[PDB]
Amino acid sequence: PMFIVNTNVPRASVPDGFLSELTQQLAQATGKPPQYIAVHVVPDQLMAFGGSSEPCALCSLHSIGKIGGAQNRSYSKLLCGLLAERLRISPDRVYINYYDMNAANVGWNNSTFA
Amino acid sequence: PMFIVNTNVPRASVPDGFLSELTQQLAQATGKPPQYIAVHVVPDQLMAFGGSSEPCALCSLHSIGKIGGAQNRSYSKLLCGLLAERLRISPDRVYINYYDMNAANVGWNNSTFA
Amino acid sequence: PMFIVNTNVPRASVPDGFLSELTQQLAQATGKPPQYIAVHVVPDQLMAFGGSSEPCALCSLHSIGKIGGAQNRSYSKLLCGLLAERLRISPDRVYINYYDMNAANVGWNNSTFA
Repeated sequence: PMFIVNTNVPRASVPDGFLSELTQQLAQATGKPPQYIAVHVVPDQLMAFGGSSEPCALCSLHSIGKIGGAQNRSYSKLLCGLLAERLRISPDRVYINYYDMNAANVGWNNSTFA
Repeated sequence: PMFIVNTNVPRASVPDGFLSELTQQLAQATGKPPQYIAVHVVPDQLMAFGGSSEPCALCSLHSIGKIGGAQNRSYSKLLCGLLAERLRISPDRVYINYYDMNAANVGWNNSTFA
Repeated sequence: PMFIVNTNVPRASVPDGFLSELTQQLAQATGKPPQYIAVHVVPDQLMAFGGSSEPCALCSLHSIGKIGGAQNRSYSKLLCGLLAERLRISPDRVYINYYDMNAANVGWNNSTFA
């Protein structure tokens, strides 16, 4: 699975080890080995939520399987909690797009996961 | 709805109030409450369109519904117009990917829209 | 077709002519004219793959058609080949999400490709 976070929160406001924490937390949440987890944090972004420039975040979680109604509700609770605690972003100013990818549409190591 | 614009146009060329204008126009165009509109602009990017480094833009518009043949054409007319007028980018050097998201695949406020 | 690569490799490590090479190779690979190919490279990113901060890349290839099991495997060999040779990124530290887009869902030149 791969998780990306785009936020207007300053770089200096991103705690050391945040990437490591995301990796471990996602490994547990998805049940996938951490070796397969990819995390990407993009701070200092020019963005707005509801017209406001208050702290916010636009995220995405791509996974081959492990995506569904209940699971996504669970991932959101987890991720919003992490963003609220580590970056001080209000959960109601966070959007997380979930993508259930087909193995044939994910390239890796010169081939695909098909 | 969430709109993202990646462009090689410099930061200084993005006019004040641009994010604000995008939010309103999208609110109007989508028929969605302004408070739920998210906008993200990423200037100074290393990109090419048709092999050329002249001003260009790669964008995305995600929305739960309100995505379709006629609606997308209307959004494109609107958004290319804004990019041409505000960022001086030719409409024929702009790509906009539209995504009709399922409510269950959009996280927000510790849960999802399902 | 549009290709985006996000990587923690530094900007100085991206060789001159990289965007042009991607443009040409993707035109050759997809069979589409180079005039339609868009490429975007984002270096110096804050990311981890498998819990490690060694060179890695998170990419996406969007295309109207020309996406499939065998074609995607071919694109992955080509793109990982380029990332390894030009950016010194190990193929097993690269993810490429492939998206087969409907023409009606791709905006360009004030309208869509429908």
